[PDB]
Amino acid sequence: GPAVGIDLGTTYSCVGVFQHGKVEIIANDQGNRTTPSYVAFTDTERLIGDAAKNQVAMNPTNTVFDAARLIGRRFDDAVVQSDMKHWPFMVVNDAGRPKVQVEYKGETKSFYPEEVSSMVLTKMKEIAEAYLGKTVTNAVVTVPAYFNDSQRQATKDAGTIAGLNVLRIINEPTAAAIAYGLDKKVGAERNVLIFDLGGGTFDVSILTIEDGIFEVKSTAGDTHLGGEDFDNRMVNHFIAEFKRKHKKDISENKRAVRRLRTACERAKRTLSSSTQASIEIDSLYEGIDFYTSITRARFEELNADLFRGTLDPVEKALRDAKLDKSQIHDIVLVGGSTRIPKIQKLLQDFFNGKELNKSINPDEAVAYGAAVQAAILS
Ligand SMILES: Nc1ncnc2c1ncn2[C@@H]1O[C@H](COP(=O)(O)OP(=O)(O)OP(=O)(O)O)[C@@H](O)[C@H]1O
Ligand SMILES: [Cl-]
Ligand SMILES: [Cl-]
Ligand SMILES: [K+]
Ligand SMILES: [K+]
Ligand SMILES: [K+]
Ligand SMILES: [Mg+2]
Repeated sequence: GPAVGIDLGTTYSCVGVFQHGKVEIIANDQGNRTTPSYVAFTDTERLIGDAAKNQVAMNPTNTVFDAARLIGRRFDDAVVQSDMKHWPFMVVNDAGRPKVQVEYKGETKSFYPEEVSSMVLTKMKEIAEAYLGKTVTNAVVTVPAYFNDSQRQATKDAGTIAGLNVLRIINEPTAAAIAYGLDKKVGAERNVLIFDLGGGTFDVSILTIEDGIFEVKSTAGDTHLGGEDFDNRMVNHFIAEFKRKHKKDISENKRAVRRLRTACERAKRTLSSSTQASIEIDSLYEGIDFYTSITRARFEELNADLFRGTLDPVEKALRDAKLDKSQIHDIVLVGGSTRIPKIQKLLQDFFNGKELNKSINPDEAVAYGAAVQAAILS
């Protein structure tokens, strides 16, 4: 092709390409190495990635995300029925299959989850093409290890619709392991633990690798735990702060809340590198500017329980895998949330000081591995 590797995440997608023995994680038109898994529909256009997320606050009903949560599932699924209650966009039943319903150019339209995902994949494909200066056709697309045959099929279909020849659908933890060369043959089998904390889901996977062959020993986690939840904690904290400082509640102003959330998400990323972050919002509510800051210590306290809770699925995974902590040869960090220092501390302490594989940006590790595998399969 060269063939590319694409990580189609619930919240962000990432694309990489293996060239000259090196993986290049490709930045998009805005210079971002990951792109929001968002698609928006308006009176005049269809927006994807950054363009879509940048307007979610003003067009909540027609801005779609979380397609990964619906992909390959049935409308009558308990989780689909539960998820629908929290999404601002509509989900309808088409002969037992879920479809997102939106308004586009003044008309009601509906798209299958794979159609929405194909739009995101198209964006990733174009991002790669802009970088390579060549047409990209072949690709390896990743999925969570617990995905079933239908969810994998629908994911492959999204690729095909986007014009990609999906060489293979591989598990996210396996892709992460490959990124670190943990698939190389060293004689005996090795047990690897993948700790994946993304924007919306937490996945712990224990893999056993031997002769380049992977075996998913066990999986654990929480499909509703991620960076988004950490943002929510900060949002509530600041809503309370604004109320104290202005005797005004912004909670019911959907937009004001979203703008605060975006500011919180950005502050959070900064706290992974510095011990303090500033938040300065203009015209947050009724023309009132909100200039404040938050410390890393404060951020950690607001999320203490959630952070500490990530260890439970780790213990469960080990138990189900019938392995003690000491039997894990490597710990791989995946997902943007694992960049949080407190999370790294908790996991390392749990593993009695064992070092964490974290040299590859956690939110890029999956695409990195997928790119390596795509090259191999080309
Ligand atoms: N430096 C950072 N510190 C803390 N959190 C970060 C940092 N960079 C990114 N994040 C968070 O990482 C999350 C996105 O992670 P990732 O890119 O792995 O998502 P994803 O694969 O779509 O995840 P999932 O499928 O779980 O939603 C967001 O919540 C984002 O705020
Ligand atoms: Cl772009
Ligand atoms: Cl601690
Ligand atoms: K991702
Ligand atoms: K995840
Ligand atoms: K997941
Ligand atoms: Mg992910």
